[PDB]
Amino acid sequence: AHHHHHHGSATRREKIIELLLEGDYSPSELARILDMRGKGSKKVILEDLKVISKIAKREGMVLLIKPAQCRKCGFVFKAEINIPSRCPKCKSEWIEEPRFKLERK
Repeated sequence: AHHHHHHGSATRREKIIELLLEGDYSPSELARILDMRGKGSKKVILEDLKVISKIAKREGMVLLIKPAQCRKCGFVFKAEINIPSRCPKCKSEWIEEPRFKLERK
């Protein structure tokens, strides 16, 4: 009545490029749709984006990243990959996370 399925490192990356073509999801949201286990979803998915960005430009596809911002002062920061723990200009730890999308041309 019940069937067991095996999860690998090569298919799990193929699944990231499968949901992100129909909609837009944040690094923590790309952890909710799967198994979380313990801690380590933000830095693991962001290093997975560095491996996808090199293959995605070779397949003739463009990835659009939305600019990260400070929600307390209104100050707008340039679109980034790896995340800062503190702001270089102000002092606020209230930064909004960038959005990753795949577009076919």
